[PDB]
Amino acid sequence: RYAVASYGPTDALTGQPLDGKRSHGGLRLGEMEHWVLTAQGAMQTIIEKSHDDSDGCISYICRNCGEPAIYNASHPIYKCMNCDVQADIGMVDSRRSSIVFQHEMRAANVNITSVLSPRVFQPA
Amino acid sequence: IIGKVAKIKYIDRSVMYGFDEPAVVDAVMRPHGPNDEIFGLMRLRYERNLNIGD
Amino acid sequence: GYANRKAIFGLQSCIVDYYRRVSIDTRLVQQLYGEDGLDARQLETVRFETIMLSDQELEDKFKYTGIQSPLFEEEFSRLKKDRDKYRQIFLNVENFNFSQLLTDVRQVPVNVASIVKNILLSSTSGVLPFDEKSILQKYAMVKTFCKNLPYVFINNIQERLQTPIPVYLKRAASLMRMLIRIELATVKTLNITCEQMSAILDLIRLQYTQSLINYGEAVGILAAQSVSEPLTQYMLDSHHRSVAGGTNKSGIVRPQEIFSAKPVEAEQSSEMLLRLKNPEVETNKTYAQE
Amino acid sequence: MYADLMTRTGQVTSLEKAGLNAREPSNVLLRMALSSPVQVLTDAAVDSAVNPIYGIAAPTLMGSVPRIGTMYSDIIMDEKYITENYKS
Amino acid sequence: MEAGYAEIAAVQFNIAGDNDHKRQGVMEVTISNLFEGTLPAEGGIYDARMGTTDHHYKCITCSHQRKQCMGHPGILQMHAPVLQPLFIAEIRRWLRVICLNCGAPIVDLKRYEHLIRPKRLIEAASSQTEGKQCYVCKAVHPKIVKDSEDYFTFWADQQGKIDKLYPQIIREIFSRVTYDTVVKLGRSKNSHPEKLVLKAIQIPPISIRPGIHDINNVIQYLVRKNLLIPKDLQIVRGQKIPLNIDRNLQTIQQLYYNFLLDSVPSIMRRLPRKEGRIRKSLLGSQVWSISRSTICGNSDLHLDEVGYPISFARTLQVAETVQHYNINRLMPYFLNGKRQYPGCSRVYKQITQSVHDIEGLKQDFRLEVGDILYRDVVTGDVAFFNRQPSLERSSIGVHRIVVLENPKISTFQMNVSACAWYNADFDGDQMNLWVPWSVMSRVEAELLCSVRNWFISTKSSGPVNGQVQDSTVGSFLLTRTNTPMGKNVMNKLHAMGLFQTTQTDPPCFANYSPTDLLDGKSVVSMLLRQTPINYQRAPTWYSEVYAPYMHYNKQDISTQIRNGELIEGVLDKKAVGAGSSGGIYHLISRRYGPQQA
Amino acid sequence: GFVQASSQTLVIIPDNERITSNVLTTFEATRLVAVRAQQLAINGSTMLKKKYSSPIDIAKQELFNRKIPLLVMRCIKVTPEGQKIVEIWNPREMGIPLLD
Amino acid sequence: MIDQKIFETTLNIDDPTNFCTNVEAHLLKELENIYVGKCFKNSFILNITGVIQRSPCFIMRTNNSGRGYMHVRFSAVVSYLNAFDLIAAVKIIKNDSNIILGESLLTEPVTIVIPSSESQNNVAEVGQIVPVQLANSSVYYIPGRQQASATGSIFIPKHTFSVYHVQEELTQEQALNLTKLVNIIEMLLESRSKKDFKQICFFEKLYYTYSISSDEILDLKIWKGPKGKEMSRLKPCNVLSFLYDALKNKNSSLGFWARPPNLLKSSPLAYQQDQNSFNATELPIICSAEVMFVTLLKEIINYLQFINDLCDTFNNEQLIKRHENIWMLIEQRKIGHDF
Ligand SMILES: [Mg+2]
Ligand SMILES: [Zn+2]
Ligand SMILES: [Zn+2]
Repeated sequence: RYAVASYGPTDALTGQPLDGKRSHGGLRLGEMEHWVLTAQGAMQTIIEKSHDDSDGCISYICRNCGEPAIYNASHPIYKCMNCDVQADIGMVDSRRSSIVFQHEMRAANVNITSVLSPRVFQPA
Repeated sequence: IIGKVAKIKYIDRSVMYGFDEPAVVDAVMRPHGPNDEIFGLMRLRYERNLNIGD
Repeated sequence: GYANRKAIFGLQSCIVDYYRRVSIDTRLVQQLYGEDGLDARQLETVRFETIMLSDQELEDKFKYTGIQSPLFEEEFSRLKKDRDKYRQIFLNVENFNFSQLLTDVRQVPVNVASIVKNILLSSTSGVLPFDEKSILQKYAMVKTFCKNLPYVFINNIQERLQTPIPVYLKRAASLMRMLIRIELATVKTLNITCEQMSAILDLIRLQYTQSLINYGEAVGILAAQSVSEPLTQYMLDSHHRSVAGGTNKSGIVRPQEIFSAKPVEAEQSSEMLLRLKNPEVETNKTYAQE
Repeated sequence: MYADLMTRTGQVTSLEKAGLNAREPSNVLLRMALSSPVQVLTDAAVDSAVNPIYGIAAPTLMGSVPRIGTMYSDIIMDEKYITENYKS
Repeated sequence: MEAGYAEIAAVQFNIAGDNDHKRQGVMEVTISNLFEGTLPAEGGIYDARMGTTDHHYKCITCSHQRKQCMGHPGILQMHAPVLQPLFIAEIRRWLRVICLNCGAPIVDLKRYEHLIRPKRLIEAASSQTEGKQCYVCKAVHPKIVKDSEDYFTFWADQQGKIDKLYPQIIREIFSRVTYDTVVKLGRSKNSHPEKLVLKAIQIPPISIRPGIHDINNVIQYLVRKNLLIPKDLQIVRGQKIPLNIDRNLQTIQQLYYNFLLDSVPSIMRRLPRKEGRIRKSLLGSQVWSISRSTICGNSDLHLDEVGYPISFARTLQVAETVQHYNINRLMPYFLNGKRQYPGCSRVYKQITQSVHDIEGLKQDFRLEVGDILYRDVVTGDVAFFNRQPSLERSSIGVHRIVVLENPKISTFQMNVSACAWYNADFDGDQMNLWVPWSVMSRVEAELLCSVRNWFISTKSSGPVNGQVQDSTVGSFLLTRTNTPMGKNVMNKLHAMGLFQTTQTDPPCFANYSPTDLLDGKSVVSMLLRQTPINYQRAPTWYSEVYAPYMHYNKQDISTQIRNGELIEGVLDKKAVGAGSSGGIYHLISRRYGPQQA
Repeated sequence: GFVQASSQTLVIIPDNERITSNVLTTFEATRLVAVRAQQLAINGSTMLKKKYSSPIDIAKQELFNRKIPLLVMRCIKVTPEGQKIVEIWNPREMGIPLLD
Repeated sequence: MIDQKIFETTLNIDDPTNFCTNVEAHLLKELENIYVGKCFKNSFILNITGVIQRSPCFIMRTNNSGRGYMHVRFSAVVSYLNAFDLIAAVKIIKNDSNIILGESLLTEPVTIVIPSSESQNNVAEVGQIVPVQLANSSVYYIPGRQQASATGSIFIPKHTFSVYHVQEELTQEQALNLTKLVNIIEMLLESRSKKDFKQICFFEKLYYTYSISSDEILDLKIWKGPKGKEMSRLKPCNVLSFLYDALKNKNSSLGFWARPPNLLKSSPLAYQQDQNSFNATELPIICSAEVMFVTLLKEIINYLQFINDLCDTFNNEQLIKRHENIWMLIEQRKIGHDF
């Protein structure tokens, strides 16, 4: 038997709980669990478990160049080291292991550019 | 269950009993390893009757 | 697990859109989900009574002769056309299969027969007197209901406006149109008042709306789960199946031949069913054996 | 659902990585998740592949949630109702 | 300045050259030293401008702590140009198409116009180009042979004359290719071959390589041996080079190849398999607030209920936001704390924006509108119930929690008729359970994922649940016409005793003397009157196989129910069994709902 | 290049030309109730008459009594000329699925 | 300068129910609290004039917060600072050997850091208010900052000028476009005319390239120029009247235009000739009427704003004497009448 917590030891790389009862970490909602939850349409449960309980975080992407931006509400930093004067930063909901995945792709000399969903406005 | 401090003033490299069912300390010894260095050996016992789920 | 993961990654992008179509981000996979637009959890097996009947038993049971109006000649004529079209389609399906026999039993969203039975049970009235005005009226209500039936797939705004219906949505209401004309025939609704007809028609439309597939349902994941699950019992067998060359049906060899789209040269259990031309040769077994 | 997917392009495609590349070539993230990311990633960078975010695998690899089920439709605030019935 | 809400609509992939690395890099790695005392050395491979991995210091670049910093890449300027490990094959194609002396194309561009863009270069390179002569500079194109001793070195074979195409030579060969040649060969303007040679490589952010990992040794060796190569080195085609320089150049390039593609520690080795990045971290997740235990049978629980041990109920919590409409309900949870059940563990105070334990709670503390109370799990809460492998979409279902107050019970308990949803049994199966604490997930749990929604199979369009093994033979015995001791009847006291556990509203037995005898079909009818259905099928009991050798009672082989009245026949697998299409509970579902069934 | 996609204009189909159903899907009703329950957990300001001790019951009763201050937007198409054709539906005028 | 600019943004809304009770008022308040007084999209926002276009309040879809968001297209009063512009009110805060940091006062907040050379630290002192000249593209609008970071130089009036050879006519639509600059110059002149004569006289005496004595520099109503022995046989013309007459199409605009330092920079006068008889040290640039007219019009606006900022900086003469070191530095950089 095992029940842990809303908190505990996490992995330094992925930011996710450690594996199993031995590490005093969490339990895995694996690939097949997400298939079942998607088949049920339960997307708020996926956000609760895969994002709020595993490693969900905030990512900042500059609108004009699609590259990761640097934002900090306290100690105000609103900057982007690709245009540096036209920065238009939006916050997108992500996971740490996904940002690690994108940094690893760029480490292999593959440029990852995120095209944000465009603004939409009522007519006139 | 085992107190262990490393000197740099000290860093607490201790071992905590991380189990949801309590135990009783059954045997403690400090034997000498292959490199003639002391290590701590602890034996913990659990009184296990049959119960639901066994 | 190997077949489950490959089936899910190939199908998970299939999602129901606001037209009840299945598409991959824009690209149609189905014009209508399941070709009927229904959820698989909202189906009932129901028998269609006219399928097996002959031309005389059909005219004995369903042709109404109480009123000598040309409407009931047309009502029965639509029963034969539905009967003939059902036979033609599913006899053809019997042709291009090994052992897929025709049936007079379908899975439908609404059991029209049980709805009529329940209301007849709760009716204070018993046998109604012959009211020719109401018999003609109930016929018009049912005929209008079937004509407006495909609007279940659009909305009540277009039903009020009577805008044109897409052809593929007329076809999706064909089994329910067919069933309603059998179970709400004049010979079967003589003890039903016009107020009780409105209750029946309103109940059918409500239960038909409740059986439609939801917008944005991951129906490709649903299919992969439903088709991969029986493969476990398929694999639990295969010491009950042939393993010889030319008839290898062990493990998951035939499923892999289908899902990998393997060419005919890579098929280990291929078969074919040849039907004789001459009917006299057909009955004789020595003719078939030679 | 199997047959309509496997025949939507006019040819019978498989449930292997070859059929996925035939049906959804530009979905690099879905194709990376299936079989072999390094090979799929190498061709995507060389071909300058644009990957629109749809389905389940592409949003998941990007750290997002699929627009499916309860997230298929957008909810907006009813301004004309709140002003006439609520107060600050 | 706030960052507005946004979503990623598309992702585009490109080859990263040197301008990309110089723009995106936040610092330049110049020294091979690791640490200055306790803090990372400025300019080293652990420089804090690339991110933080300790709790002591922040990231210099974004001024965040370890949890909120996603890392920032750095730059390492190579003294000698290097080839990109991931696109070596691509480089080969470009060396087989264009002229090495002028950069003009050799093959006929318009010959390959009828091909599609992603295949023009491949097909033009597949053709024979050795021995041809350029139409501009009039040069003979040699054979571009690939060295078999490594994955990156290329030789030029001009009729037996041997040259080694060093990365700088390849760079100068590629820099003469015009954009028109690139476009006519199918590639985009972003895929110019000049990008295929790196003079400045990207040092990945420290968030990728915590533990300041054997990948840091590869980077350290790469930086340390890069300094050996003279900064003013130049290579010309046909030039002789020393042995120490050649050993240094090959080892630097081998290290960079093994930094990215070693056995494909390397960057790309993290991706592929089931234990890799994509499948273990992205498509799955380790989560918090989840429990696992062996499952056990319990016939007193409803089908949509799960028995939950009290010890687990005081570990998993539900988040309650304090408002005016629930301040009175949540107060008893708050008072109990961790000293009595049902209590609470933590409170989130919206004033100071922090979480406080309930045993470290101040004297003047009180719940305020906007606080979040984390209370214990109580009976009636919803929980997701999961058995692996999750093969159907009923493999995860939402049950109502019944908390087991007995402290000596560690099992998840459920009704045996609920096992059909999970393909479970009680030989030692373990199941997962997590309780939704979020309001949005709690609404979704009870409106979408409740197990009444999977009473009818999605796969087969039939009922999943029913009687299994004890209420199947038990229903037969109850509705059987004759017992070995005469008619199958029971007195008023024993008929009343059948309903004393059903947890429904008891029927009325007032019109019964104590000596009155009730048969089993009358008692069953007293329960089916609430959901009157119609049923008429032969039971499983009647088999033509058994008919010659046993005498069937004619009242047992014809099961008929009329408006909830069991007129005759026995109830067994055909009528009441799990998975029985057209059965009693399939008919009750079709008329009264799957929760009524 | 121009990474930033151009802004879109929201084209609302007139109410008499809507093609989607007037009945809420179970997904849409669940989303409406979840969103409204979270809003009530933020504010608590409701026009519901009866008292309920949890945000979820207030949200369900508001949906059932046709008092929910939300609108459903069904995105029909994104035109490559910049238009975003959608349909706006009022859940207070819609059919409500079997949420039991 | 000041201008009208249109910005697009996305606002987060923590309380959508309360926010939607008064959408326009709440949107204005949030936009003013977020964007007023900062640098954003290569500009500096002063006031939020209005909201041209907005979206409905969408509910956030990728988290369980229940929070809303809205796309807003609004109009703002911005202040873009061009190259070689003239700021005439800056307070030196720091004077070190490395760099000299001052902050502008009369203009919208600009911090000017002069790269300190070996001839500056011995002159400038803390508390002194001096005019500065800007440089090319060095007005970096770092997003989220309260001011503009820009390099600057102590504005010693030059002795050079440029010659534009106009080969095209300034048609009606371009004249209507430049009518806004005409009106801006008219407003600047009417703001100049409200003062006491002495301060304009003294600041123009300081910042005129040459030395002119005993009240011969300014006729406010007619602008007849300085009456020094008729240096040129042609009277300098009016740019304003020339544009007003090109509106009615009575004049041609071809030929060689120049404004040598002998002219008053703030006055609408300029030199137009049918032959390249200008005594400049650079090659005349061939261009159309639009380029030349924009250049000279904006130069007139810049110098009128410069003189008005000098006027509004100092009203008493005690501060004039307290900064007299800069006065002597500018005075020595003049030329006598040895011509
Ligand atoms: Mg088992
Ligand atoms: Zn940017
Ligand atoms: Zn950082």
